[PDB]
Amino acid sequence: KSFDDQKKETIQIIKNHFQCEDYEAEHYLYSNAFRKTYDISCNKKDRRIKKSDFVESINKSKVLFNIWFYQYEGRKEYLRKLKESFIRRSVNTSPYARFFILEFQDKTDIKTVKDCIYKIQSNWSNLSKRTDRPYSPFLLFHGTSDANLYELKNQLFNEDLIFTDGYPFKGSVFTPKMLIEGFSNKEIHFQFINDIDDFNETLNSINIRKEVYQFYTENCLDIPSQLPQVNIQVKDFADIKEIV
Amino acid sequence: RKEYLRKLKESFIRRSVNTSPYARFFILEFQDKTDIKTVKDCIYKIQSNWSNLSKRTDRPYSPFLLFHGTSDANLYELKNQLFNEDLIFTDGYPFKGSVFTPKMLIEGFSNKEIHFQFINDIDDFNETLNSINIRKEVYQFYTENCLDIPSQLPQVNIQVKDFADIKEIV
Amino acid sequence: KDCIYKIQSNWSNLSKRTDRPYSPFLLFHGTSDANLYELKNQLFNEDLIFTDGYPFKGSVFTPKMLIEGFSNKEIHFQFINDIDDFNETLNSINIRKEVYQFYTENCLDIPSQLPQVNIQVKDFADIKEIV
Amino acid sequence: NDINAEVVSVSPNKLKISVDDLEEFKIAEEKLGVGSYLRVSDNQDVALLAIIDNFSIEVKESQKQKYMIEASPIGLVKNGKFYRGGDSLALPPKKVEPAKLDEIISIYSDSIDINDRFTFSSLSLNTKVSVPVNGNRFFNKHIAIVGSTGSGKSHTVAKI
Amino acid sequence: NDINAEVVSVSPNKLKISVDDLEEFKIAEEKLGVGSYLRVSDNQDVALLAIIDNFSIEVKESQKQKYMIEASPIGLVK
Ligand SMILES: Nc1ncnc2c1ncn2[C@@H]1O[C@H](COP(=O)(O)OP(=O)(O)O)[C@@H](O)[C@H]1O
Ligand SMILES: [Mg+2]
Repeated sequence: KSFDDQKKETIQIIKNHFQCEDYEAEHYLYSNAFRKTYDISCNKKDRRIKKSDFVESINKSKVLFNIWFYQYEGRKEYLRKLKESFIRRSVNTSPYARFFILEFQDKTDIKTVKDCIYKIQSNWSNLSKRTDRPYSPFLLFHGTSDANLYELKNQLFNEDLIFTDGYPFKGSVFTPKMLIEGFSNKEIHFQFINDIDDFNETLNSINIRKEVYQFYTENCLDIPSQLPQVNIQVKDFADIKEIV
Repeated sequence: RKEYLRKLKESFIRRSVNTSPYARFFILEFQDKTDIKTVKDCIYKIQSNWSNLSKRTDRPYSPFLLFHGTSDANLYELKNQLFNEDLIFTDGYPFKGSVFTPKMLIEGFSNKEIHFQFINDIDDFNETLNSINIRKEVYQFYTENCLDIPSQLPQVNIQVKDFADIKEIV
Repeated sequence: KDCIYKIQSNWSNLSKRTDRPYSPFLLFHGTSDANLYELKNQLFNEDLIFTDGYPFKGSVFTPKMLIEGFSNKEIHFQFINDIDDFNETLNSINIRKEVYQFYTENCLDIPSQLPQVNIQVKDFADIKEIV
Repeated sequence: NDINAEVVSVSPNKLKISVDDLEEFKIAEEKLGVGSYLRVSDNQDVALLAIIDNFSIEVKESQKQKYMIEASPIGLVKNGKFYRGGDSLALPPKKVEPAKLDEIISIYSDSIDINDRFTFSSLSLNTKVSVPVNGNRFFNKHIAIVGSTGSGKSHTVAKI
Repeated sequence: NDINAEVVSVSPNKLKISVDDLEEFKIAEEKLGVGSYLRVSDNQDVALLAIIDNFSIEVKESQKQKYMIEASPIGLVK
């Protein structure tokens, strides 16, 4: 019994276990179950685990990274199916309120972060002067120091990438209305959400369809479950550009 | 009282004469004894008189506002109130944690949707001074403390009893 | 009504040439609801269209009806029934507000955050040509 | 950027495209000619492809350079895989770029199997992409090679 | 309302339909194409069914999107 014949039976057994749809079982349940089985097989203190608690620990809206497929089909192909699993697009992209939450650490410099914002802004925005429903992405960054966070925002404004954060002047309170109009503003390229308290306020001010695309490495943030979520582990910030 | 207010309006301001799109600077003395209410009435009188943002024009202009002598607690509170009454202003800080960008003061001067320009403190005022290229005039209005002005700029100094008489002169 | 018509004519711009119209807000106090409603009935019959945030019978106070009526050219002015509706529409209006008080004996209490003037008059008749 | 073009009106089988900036003049010379390929989308994974059928470049006294491109959709590209069919509709406006070499390669390298590929020519507007034909359907369905005298019809005949 | 389309001109065998909103982009892809079936009515009891023959979606600088659908009446649903 080789690896290729064991591939389709492990996919098929998890399909009717959760009674889910087609492409969830390929990457959202199988790759999640492969890590937690390996996380307890390599554990030298506990190996005998009942499968009753294995079901609930797997069924979370989280897509974790595993080293073994990244070595198998490589970085050109592992990120390729990650684009077609949860980042599917059509020709006509509807003007939805798309929220992009990316993990910023001190190990990743500004330069590997900046073109990811350029990748998100170019692919998920239509600031054409001819359209009537313009849309711009929402950007969230977390896990970084405020000095490094303001350092990134300063250099974005110097190369003509105009954004808003709900702070139109120095000393302003957080007004989410300027975030709302910047979504429909053609001169505002994207929206920069500063904090979590900044984040939780602007869902309540949005009546249109909302979407969250989380791309993180270590720590996840508890986004409310009734929004559509895409939570994806990556190794470093360089992979996030190739998925969006 | 009435004859006092008539003299400084005619002598220094000349509201009807000056209609050219110049970068006019209004430096005001904000103190703790003056509440936010009478400050807002002056700012609305400055913006209505010394700006032209009508759609028929081709050379729009907006005044520059600077406040000194007050704390930052009520300076930001006045700024927060002024934004809520749809009096859109820029002060060189388009986002949180930004450095002072004078180019936002350059573009907001010619922007019709931007009613006036705020200046937080002294070194912000000195930095945009080298960023304006066109003719600038400073109309300093003060009660007890006067601010230094560069000697190469057209400056007027007007002394008032308190902040209430100020909107009458403007 | 002569004071209301003078306030409406002087302090509104409902012409079609402008792009930022405005209408005054009217408040009355010290009188009973019997003649306050009778005044409201007489104004509506003379094609002086107004609103008070009560678009239908048995309605909770809707401050956004005074918001649209401020910018509506077909609504000449905005009526306010009493103090409780006055403070409710105060927090709903974001733009600059001024209070103009014309009282003979009893003066209402205005919040101290608004630019307010108080005018003392001998009667109601001389209020008309002050505005 | 170098080119700023977008779709201003669509038809069942035709798109009107207006070029707004056209900063680099070398894009218009080879990549905006008649019969060239344009990428019509707002993202970089799913797009329409279009043959340029006609164009009209008007210039005048004070108004801007009126560059209009008439294009017809030939199919769909999804993650580098080309699908034939003009049934897909692009809602305007859609950002228009000349197609990169990988999409043009994927036009001819997808409908024909790798063992069935019979390459004897390359595309005229883009030399770097070779055009293979289905050598099965090339010879069963008979070949009619047509040209004027001195056009190279016999040189084409012998090269096949 | 996901769709807002409405007849603006009537011929003996032709209709002019103007789409005003187009909130859902998915309706235009597979339900507003040529040969699709349109329901022309002011109620949900009696209707006219139509074949879409032609369409044109123009966009310009300032004014709104002009989506014009050319259809022909093909029958009656009671
Ligand atoms: N693939 C090619 N690339 C460039 N030139 C070609 C090619 N094939 C033919 N020609 C040119 O076309 C010219 C005409 O020759 P040919 O087409 O054989 O004439 P005819 O079709 O009348 O017999 C030749 O002189 C040759 O240089
Ligand atoms: Mg020959």
